[PDB]
Amino acid sequence: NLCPFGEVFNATRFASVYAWNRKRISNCVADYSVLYNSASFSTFKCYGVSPTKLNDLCFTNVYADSFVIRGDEVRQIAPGQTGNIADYNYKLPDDFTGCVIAWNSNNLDSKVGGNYNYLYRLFRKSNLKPFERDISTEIYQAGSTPCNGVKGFNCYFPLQSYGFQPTYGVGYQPYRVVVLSFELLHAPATVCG
Amino acid sequence: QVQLVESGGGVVQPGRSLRLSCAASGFTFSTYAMHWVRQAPGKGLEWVAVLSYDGSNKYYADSVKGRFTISRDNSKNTLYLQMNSLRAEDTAVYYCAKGGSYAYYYYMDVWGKGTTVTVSSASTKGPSVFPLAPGGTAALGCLVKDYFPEPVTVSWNSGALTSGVHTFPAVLQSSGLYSLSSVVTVPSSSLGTQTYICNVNHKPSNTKVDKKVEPK
Amino acid sequence: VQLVESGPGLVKPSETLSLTCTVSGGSISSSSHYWGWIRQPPGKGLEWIGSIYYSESAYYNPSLKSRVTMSIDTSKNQFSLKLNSVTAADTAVYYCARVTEPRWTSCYFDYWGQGTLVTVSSASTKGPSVFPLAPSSGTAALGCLVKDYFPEPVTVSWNSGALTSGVHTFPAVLQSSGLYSLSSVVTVPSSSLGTQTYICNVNHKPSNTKVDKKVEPKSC
Amino acid sequence: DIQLTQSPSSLSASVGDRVTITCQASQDISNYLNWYQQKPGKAPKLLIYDASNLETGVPSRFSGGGSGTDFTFTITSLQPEDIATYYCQQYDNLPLTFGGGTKVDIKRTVAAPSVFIFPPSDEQLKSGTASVVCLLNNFYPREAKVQWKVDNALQSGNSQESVTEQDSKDSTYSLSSTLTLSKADYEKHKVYACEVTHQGLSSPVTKSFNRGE
Amino acid sequence: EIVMTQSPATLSLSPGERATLSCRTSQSVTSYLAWYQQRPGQAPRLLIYDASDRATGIPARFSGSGSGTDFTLTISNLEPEDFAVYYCQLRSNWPPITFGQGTRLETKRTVAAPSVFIFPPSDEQLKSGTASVVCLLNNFYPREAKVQWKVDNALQSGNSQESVTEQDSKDSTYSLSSTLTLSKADYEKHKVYACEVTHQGLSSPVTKSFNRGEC
Ligand SMILES: *[C@@H]1O[C@H](CO[C@@H]2O[C@@H](C)[C@@H](O)[C@@H](O)[C@@H]2O)[C@@H](O[C@@H]2O[C@H](CO)[C@@H](O)[C@H](O)[C@H]2NC(C)=O)[C@H](O)[C@H]1NC(C)=O
Repeated sequence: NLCPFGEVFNATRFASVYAWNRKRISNCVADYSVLYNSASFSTFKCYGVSPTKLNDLCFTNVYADSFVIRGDEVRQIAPGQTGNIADYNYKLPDDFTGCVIAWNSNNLDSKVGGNYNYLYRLFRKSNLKPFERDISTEIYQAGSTPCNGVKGFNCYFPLQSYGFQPTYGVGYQPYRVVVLSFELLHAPATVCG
Repeated sequence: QVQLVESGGGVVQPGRSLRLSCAASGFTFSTYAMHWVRQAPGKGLEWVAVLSYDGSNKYYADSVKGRFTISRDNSKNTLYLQMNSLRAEDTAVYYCAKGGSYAYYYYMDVWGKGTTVTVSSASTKGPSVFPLAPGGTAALGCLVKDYFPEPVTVSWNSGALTSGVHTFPAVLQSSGLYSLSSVVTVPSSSLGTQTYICNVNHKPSNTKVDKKVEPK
Repeated sequence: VQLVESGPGLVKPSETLSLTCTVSGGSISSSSHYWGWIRQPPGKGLEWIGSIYYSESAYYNPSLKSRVTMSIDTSKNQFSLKLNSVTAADTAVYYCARVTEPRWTSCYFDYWGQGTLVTVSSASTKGPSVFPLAPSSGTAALGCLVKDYFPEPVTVSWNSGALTSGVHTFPAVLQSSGLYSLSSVVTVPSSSLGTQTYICNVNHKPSNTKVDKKVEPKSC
Repeated sequence: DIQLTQSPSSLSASVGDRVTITCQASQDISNYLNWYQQKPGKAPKLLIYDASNLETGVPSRFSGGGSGTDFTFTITSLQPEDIATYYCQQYDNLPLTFGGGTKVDIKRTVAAPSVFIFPPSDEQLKSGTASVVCLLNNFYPREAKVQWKVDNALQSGNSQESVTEQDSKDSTYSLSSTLTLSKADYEKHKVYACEVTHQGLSSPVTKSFNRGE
Repeated sequence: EIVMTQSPATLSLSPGERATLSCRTSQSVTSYLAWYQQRPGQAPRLLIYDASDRATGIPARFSGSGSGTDFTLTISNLEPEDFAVYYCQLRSNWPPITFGQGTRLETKRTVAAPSVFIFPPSDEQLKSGTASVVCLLNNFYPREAKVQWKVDNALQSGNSQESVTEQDSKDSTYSLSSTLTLSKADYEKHKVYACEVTHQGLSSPVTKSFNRGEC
């Protein structure tokens, strides 16, 4: 009947950026009006499509990628961006066609003692290809002597944790991102507006 | 209308090599990822390999690791699967499947019709037909033994006898040849006044055998 | 900003120790700072207890996690501390400081408070007995023995503050009886023993005890 | 790797009954669980994607649920075109792994098999190979166990079986066991039995023959 | 567990020189570190936060080598009022907010022999049933000193407590006081009381003694 956008944005728990979650949106009428009128998103950048002219464009499939990063990394969720999240966690293609939506979630994803449940990848041998997911936990060798699964001299764990506490600056507070990507094949369109 | 057409599947001896191909159409093939899946006769599905959008990252299964090689040619919109040193396990129906957006190998949105690969050393051979000679009702049949390759067709009385006929699917013997049995349940009173003949036809070997089953 | 502690200075063993810190230089309802407690036993190192946020949640030390709770009151602009089942190893000076956590491993204590000393013992508050350390029959040494008092501290002066040069008041030691004891000595020229009189003044506020002891050379 | 366990391996239900099979994962896979339907001969058709959602064209009679490790697949009202083997597949990580599969039968009153044995023909014995055939005609359910005896010696590793698909008229199964021995070993022994065990039989039914008569 | 080990326990340097305190973390994570200064009877003062950031009001002579695992606090020109105990503090995942063992910074000077004095118990205290004998070690350096009580040439142990003052603000020396506590009955069963002082500034152990009853 109607696309379950509620299960993505209003989810009780979000995933870490290194293991970002993708939900497939198909065979439903997609109401983007709610997202337009909603004045709670700190980011609503669309690429290849305009958000206004969206309730009249049908697509074969819609994909919603969701994760949590900090404020100064939201700028990396865009085509042609580099840093530590776009290189080791979540990379968008240059010819991206979709929207990036993000909002501040300090009241939910911050613990007073420290929220260490959200993680991000810190080391990797090469940058991620577009829409690639890496969840391996093998020790990253950054030195001459190799690492046999043990940390030490130039042997670090590939995953690191965010602090996520209410006393940080906005640049370090947790932000929930939903990346809506649209694909259009030479096939009947199941998701309209 | 995404189209995936497999080709190159056939018969090949153990240890030899074979190259399958998948012709994609109806979508930007250069952007999507590609899969290979096979399913052995009577077995379940098994993921084989996957390629990235630009054919720079490949991931296989341990069962085909170091022995299969997946490649692609974006200019020709074709997907390849180089299979070296083939064994009996590799005998399966090989499908290609479209992957995710770019390096999102975790999807299989569309599957092909699939080509079949048969790995056996035995050559084409005609079947030997032996009679299964025959309570209130009796059962008789025919043993279609030691033939290659599939399939064979069995009828009784040139199609007249159809009631109570059970033609079993063939089993692959340890010799590399196939055996098959087809039986029919008939009343005991008509065993002496009605002759039964099984009509075995094996097109690959151009063999047609009509065997008369009699009591002993 | 300034932090002031409040609470009883004596706690019996196996009972709860309550302390309240009151700030008066900013606001606890601020969304940028934590409010914690740090203790250190006499002559020992620092040990963080727990930090509380303006909401309600907080995080403490695993050692004292079970027998501790912390509370906050934005209205009175102060936060408190509760330590259940206090043993004799909780004898320490308890500070309340301001915490600032901007990043992740960055957690420093900005402005500290002066701190209060809570001594956990079952001993009785007692004034000290002041005995003279008579000079032995150059430089001569004399002093006063301040023995058997509770609790800390005492203040010792010589000649009502007129004598400071050469004065050494030693830190007190905790005896096996539960009472403290210290000594205060002063080095004076040996020629002044027969003409200059030396008096040590001992004050113990918890017992309202003020003792002036004349230290003279002992006669055979 | 992530391993999937389906339960049951096969079931039988009447038309209109509620059919529910389970698929449990070796570790948390969120909701990356697919459900395939595969009729014999055809390719697998996807029915459920993302554990809960229905694929285009799939009727509302199919439903799916679950998250993490335990998942379910439910057909509220069974239909004639619902006779297939249902597989569950995870796609949380590589390699992509499938479930054991669940075959759905037409539930039929338990019918006992008609056991028949066939000695090797004299024409085949001229070639130096002997094939004894054991026939299990028209029975239900599919579960059947056949044991061979050659002079009271239990045989193993020298026999093969093949069953037919469920008959579209009587809903029964048929089984064919073939014991393959060399002519030399066939001439050293005399008694050849194929003991059959089936639910419809209150005791195992054995049919034997003596080499000669 | 991320264990904090400061080095050294004690630092002996004089005004004008530079000190180098070491606070190495356990073979594990690496990030920020906070240094603190604490004077006697005062709350610890924040010196440096985030590896090497001077706090509001810290002179330029303080600096931190905030690098990896091992850290270092450096004081350029030691001022007279710069000698205290210094604590480094981390905030790891578990346990949160670990504190260092502390480095005591004292003013080093020339070796000074202690002036030894022994005090018999007063006649006023003997009336109470207790006898305390006091041994004084006045103005010595370094603070490492050994006091051996002897009662009738018998080495005493377990019935004595000692206390040391902080460094003198003028001559940079220490003073030690050791108190031998006996009952009045045990005190009157012996004659010779002495404390033997061994120190680096003494070529031989110095012993001061008195006889009970003799002035
Ligand atoms: C995400 O949720 C908000 C809030 O929904 C609340 O939680 C739900 C589980 C339900 O109990 C609602 O009644 C709650 O209000 C949605 O915003 C609300 O939308 C409703 C109508 O849809 C409206 O009456 C409320 O005023 C809205 N609340 C606010 C604060 O504006 C929002 O639409 C949801 N987003 C998606 C994509 O589903």
